[PDB]
Amino acid sequence: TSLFKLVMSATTSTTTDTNPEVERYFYRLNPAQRTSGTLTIPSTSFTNSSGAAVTSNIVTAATDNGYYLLFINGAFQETSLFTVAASQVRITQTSLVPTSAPITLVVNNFAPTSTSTTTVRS
Amino acid sequence: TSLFKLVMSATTSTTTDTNPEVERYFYRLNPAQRTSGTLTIPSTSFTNSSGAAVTSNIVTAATDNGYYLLFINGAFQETSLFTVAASQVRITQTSLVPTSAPITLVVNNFAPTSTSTTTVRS
Amino acid sequence: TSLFKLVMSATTSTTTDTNPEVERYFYRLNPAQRTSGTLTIPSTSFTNSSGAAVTSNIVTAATDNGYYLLFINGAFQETSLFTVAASQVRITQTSLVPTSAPITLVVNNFAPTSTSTTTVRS
Amino acid sequence: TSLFKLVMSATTSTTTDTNPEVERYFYRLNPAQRTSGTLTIPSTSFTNSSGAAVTSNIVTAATDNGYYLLFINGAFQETSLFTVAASQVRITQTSLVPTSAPITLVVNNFAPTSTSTTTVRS
Amino acid sequence: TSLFKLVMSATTSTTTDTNPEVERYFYRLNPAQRTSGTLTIPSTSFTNSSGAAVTSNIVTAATDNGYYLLFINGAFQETSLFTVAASQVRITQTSLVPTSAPITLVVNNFAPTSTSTTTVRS
Amino acid sequence: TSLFKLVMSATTSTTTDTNPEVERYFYRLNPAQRTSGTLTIPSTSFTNSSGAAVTSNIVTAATDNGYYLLFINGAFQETSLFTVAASQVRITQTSLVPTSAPITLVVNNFAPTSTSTTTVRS
Amino acid sequence: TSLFKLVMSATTSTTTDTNPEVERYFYRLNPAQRTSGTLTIPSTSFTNSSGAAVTSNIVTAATDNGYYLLFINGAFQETSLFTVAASQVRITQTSLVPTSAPITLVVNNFAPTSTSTTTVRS
Amino acid sequence: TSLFKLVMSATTSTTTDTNPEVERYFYRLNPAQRTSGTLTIPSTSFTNSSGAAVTSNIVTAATDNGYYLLFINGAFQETSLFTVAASQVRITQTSLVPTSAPITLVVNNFAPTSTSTTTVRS
Amino acid sequence: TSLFKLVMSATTSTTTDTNPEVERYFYRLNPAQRTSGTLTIPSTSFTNSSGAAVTSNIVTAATDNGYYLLFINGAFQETSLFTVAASQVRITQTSLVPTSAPITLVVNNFAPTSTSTTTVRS
Repeated sequence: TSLFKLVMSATTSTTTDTNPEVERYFYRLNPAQRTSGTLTIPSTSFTNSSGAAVTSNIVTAATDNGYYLLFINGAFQETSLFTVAASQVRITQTSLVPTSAPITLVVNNFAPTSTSTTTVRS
Repeated sequence: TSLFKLVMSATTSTTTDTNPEVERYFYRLNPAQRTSGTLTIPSTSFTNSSGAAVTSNIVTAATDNGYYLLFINGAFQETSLFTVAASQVRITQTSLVPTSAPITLVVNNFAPTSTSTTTVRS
Repeated sequence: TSLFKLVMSATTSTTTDTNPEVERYFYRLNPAQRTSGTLTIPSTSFTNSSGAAVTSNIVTAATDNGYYLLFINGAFQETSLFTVAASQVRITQTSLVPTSAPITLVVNNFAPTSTSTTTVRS
Repeated sequence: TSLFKLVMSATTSTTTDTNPEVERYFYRLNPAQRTSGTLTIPSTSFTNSSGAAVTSNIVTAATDNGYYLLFINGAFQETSLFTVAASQVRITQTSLVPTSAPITLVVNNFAPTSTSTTTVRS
Repeated sequence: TSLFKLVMSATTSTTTDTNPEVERYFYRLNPAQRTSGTLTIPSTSFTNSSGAAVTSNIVTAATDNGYYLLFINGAFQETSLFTVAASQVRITQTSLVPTSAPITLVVNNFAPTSTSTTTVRS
Repeated sequence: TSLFKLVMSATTSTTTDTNPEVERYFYRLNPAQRTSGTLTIPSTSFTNSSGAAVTSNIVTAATDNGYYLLFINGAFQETSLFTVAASQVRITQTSLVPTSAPITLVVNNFAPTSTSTTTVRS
Repeated sequence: TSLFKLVMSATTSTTTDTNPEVERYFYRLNPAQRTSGTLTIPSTSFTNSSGAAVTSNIVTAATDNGYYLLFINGAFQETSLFTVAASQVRITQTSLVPTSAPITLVVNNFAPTSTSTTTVRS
Repeated sequence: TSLFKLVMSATTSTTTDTNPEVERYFYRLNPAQRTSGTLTIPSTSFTNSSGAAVTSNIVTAATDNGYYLLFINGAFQETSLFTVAASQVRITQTSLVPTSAPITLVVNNFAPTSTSTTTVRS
Repeated sequence: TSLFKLVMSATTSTTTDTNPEVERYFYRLNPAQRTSGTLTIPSTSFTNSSGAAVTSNIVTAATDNGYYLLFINGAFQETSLFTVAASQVRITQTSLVPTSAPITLVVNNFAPTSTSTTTVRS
C-alpha cells in the first residue's frame, strides 16, 4: 500500500592529526623604542626559532585556530597588555621594565588534517 | 549460482578546526589566605585576561579535552602541587613564597569542530 | 538516449576530541654533568609531574603531532639551544647557568580521536 | 426405418503467433509536478524506446489483452500505487522520492493472430 | 471406371485472445524467518498488488503456461536461486541480504481463449 | 427454376496454449571489455538461469514472437541503448558504469500451440 | 614534590672612610673666672685651631662617635675632673693651678662615610 | 642562538659608626717598684677614668683595632720604651725619673658598627 | 590590568675594622736649624717609635683620613703654628724655645676595611 524503497547503509572511519607548528620569537629590550609608558617593537628586530633574525614578517595567530602567550621577565601577561600585528608588536605600561630584559612571545598555530574512508553495502 | 547485489561506493571529505580558547587568571599573593604550608585562594580574587576580576566561577579544564599550567615566580610546577576546583584553588608547600608574588594559572580548553560531505555514485 | 542510473546521497556527522596528554619533567642543575659549554642530563634524573622519578625513558614528541617547551631560570629558551632524545637530554651554551637552578622540559602530545555515522537514503 | 443422412468429417490445423509489442517509457523526476504526496506526470514528458520524446499520447494497456509494470528506483510497485491514462500519469505516496530519480513504466500489449485450414472429405 | 465422390470445401476463421493476468506479491525482510543461509518466507506474510495481505495461498505458475520473476534489492535473480510452492517460498544464499529489504515475486499467468466459425460450400 | 445445392454446417472448437520460454543470462562487469564509451561483452561469459556458463550462443528473440528486457544496476534500459546478436552483446555510453556491476538480460520467447476439432452435420 | 624557586645570588663591595675632623681649643688661666676650688671658663674665651677666638659655641663631642682629652700644664687628666657643655666649660680642684697656665681641650669627632655596589647575576 | 637570562640589579645603603671607647689610667711613681733601670708597675695600682682604682685587669689594645699613648712628665714616649700586658706594665730606662711623678697611659679602642639595606627591583 | 613583575629581596651583613696606624717621630732642638723666628727641621733627623732614625720620608696624614698632633715642651700646639710636608717640617714663632727641648709630632692615619655578604631569596 506504500512506496517501496531500497535499503542500504554505510560505514565511515575518520583519522585526524593536529599537525601543530609553534613559532617562537625573542627580543632584548633596549631603551630605544621606548616612550611615555609604551613599547612599540619593530617586527624586524625579533630572532626566529633558528636563532636568526626574522626577515619580512611575523606569523600571526591562525584565524580562529590559535592563541598567544607572552613572557616578560618570566612573568606571564594578559591579552589586554599587548597587541600583535604583522608589521609590529607594541606593549603598554612598560615604564618600569629594565634594559636588556628578555621578552618572549609564543604563537601556537594548529592546522589539523583529516582523511576518511566510507564503505557502503547493499 | 550466487545472490546478485548492487555495487556502489562513496567518498567523504572532512575538515577539522581545533577552535582553541585559552583562559588566563592572575593573583598577587597576600599573607591573608595563608596557613600551615597551604594556600587556599578564593575563586573571587582572580583577574581575567581582560584585566577584570572574575565574578562567579573559574572555567575548569574541559572534560577529557584540556590541561593545566601553573606559574609561581616564573618556575613551572607539577600537577601534584595544586588542585583546581570550580569555587576555589589551593596549593600546598607555600611556606616560603613571599608576599605580593605573582601566581599565574593557565587553562587550555579545546573545542574541535568538524563538518563532512559524502558523495555517492551508482 | 542516455544511460539511466540510480540517484542516491548520504549524510555524515563527525565528532572529534583532541585528547591531550601533557608530559612534564623536572631537574635541579648540579655541577656534575657539566663540561666545556655543554650540559648532558641523564634521562634517569628527571622527576615527573607526579613528583616521582622517571624509570626508563622520556616520552618524546609525538610524530608530527606535538611540540616542546624548555624552561631555564624562568626564561623561555629556543629549540635550537637544545636537543631531546629518548635516553638523554643535552643543552649547549650552559657555561654561566648557576648551581641548583630549576629547569623544566614540557612535552605536549596530542592524540586526536574521531567517530562518525553515515545515513544513506534512497 | 430411420432417416438416412450422408456421413462426412473434416480436419482443421491452426497456427497462432502472439505478435508481442512492448512499449517502454522513461522519466526523470524533477520537483516540478510535485504536490502533497502526489506526482502527476504530463504525458508529454516521457521518452520512447527510440530515445525520443513522445508527441501526442502514451499507448494504454490493450483492452483485456495486456498488463502494466512500474519501476521506481529499481523497486517494483503495485497496480494500486498508480493510475495510467492516455493524457497523463499520476502516482500517490511520492513525498520521499528524491530529485532526478529514474521512473520506468512498462506496457506489455499482445496482439495474437491465427489462421487455419480445414480439409473436408466425403 | 472409378468411384465418384462429392466435392466440398470449408473455410475457418479463428480469433485468439491471450487473457493475461499477472500476480504480484511483496515482502519486507525481517530477520525472523532467517537461518543458516536460508530464507523460508511463510505464504501468509505476502501482500498483493491491491495493498492487501494475502489470505490462503499464492497463485502458482500456470501449468505449462507461465513463468516467474524474482526481485531482491532491485537485482534480478535466477530460477535456481529460489523455489516457489503453494504454501511457502524459500530462497538460499541469503546470508548477506540486509534487514527490511524489498522482495518482489512476479507471477505471469496466461489463459488464452479462442472461438472459431466454419463455412462449408456445396 | 434455380440450381439446388445440399445444405450442411460445421462446428469447430479450438484450444490454445502460449508455452512461454524465458531465458535468463547474467554478467559481472569487469573493466576488461571496456573502451571509449562502448562495452562489447563476449557471448561466452554469460551464465544461464541454471547457474551454468553458456556454451555456444545466446537464444535470440523469437522471430516476430518475442521481446527483450535489459537490467543495468537495477535501472531499466532503452532498446536503442544496446544491440543483441547471436554471438555478441554490446552497449554504448558505458563510460561511467562501475566495476563488478550486475547486468541482467531477459529474453521472453513464446511458442504458442493450438489444436482443434471439427464436427459436420448432414 | 616540592615547590621550585629561582636561585640567584649577589656580591657587594663596600669602601669606608673614617673622615676625621679634630677641634682644638686653647685658654690661658687668669685668676678671673676663679672661685672656691672651681674654674668655670666662658665659651667665648677659647681660641680655635686657626689661632682665632671662637665666636658662638664650642663643638661638643659627637653623639656616640667621639671622645675628649684634656691637658693642664702638660699633665693628662680624668674625664671626671671636668664637664663640657655647649656654652661653658668648668673644672673642679683648680685651687693650686697657677696664673697664665696653659689649658688644652682636645675634641675628636668622627663622621664615617661608606658607599657600596651590589652585583646580581641570574 | 645564545642562552637567555633574567636581568636584575640592586642598590645598597650602608651606615657606619666608629663608636670609640677610650680608657685612661693614672699612676704616681713611688720609689718602690724600682730596679736597675726598670720599672714594673702592678696592674692593681692604676686609677680609672672615674677616679677609682682598677680592680682586675687593664683593657689591652683591641686586636688589630687600636693604639697606645704613654705620658711621662708630659713628654711623649716611644712604643719601644714600654710594654703593656694584661696583668702588668713595665718600662725600661727609668733610672732618672723622679718620685711621685705622674704617668698617664692612654688606650684607644674602636669598635665600629655597620648596618645596611638592599633594594632589588625586577 | 597592570604589568606583572617578580618580587625578590636581599639581606646584607657588613663588618668594618678601623685598622689604625699611628706614626710617631721625635726630635731634640739644637740651635742649628734656627733663624729669625723660624725653625725648619730636616726630615732626616727624626727618630721613629722604634728608636731608629728615619731614612727617606715622613708618613704624611692620610688624604681625608687623618689628623696631626704636635708636642713642644709638653704644651699642645696649634695647627696654624706649623706646616708638615713629606721632606720638610718647619715651625714659626720659636724664638724663645730652649736648647735640647723635646719635640713630638703625632700622625694618626686610619685605613678602614670592610667586607660584606648578601643573601637573596626568591
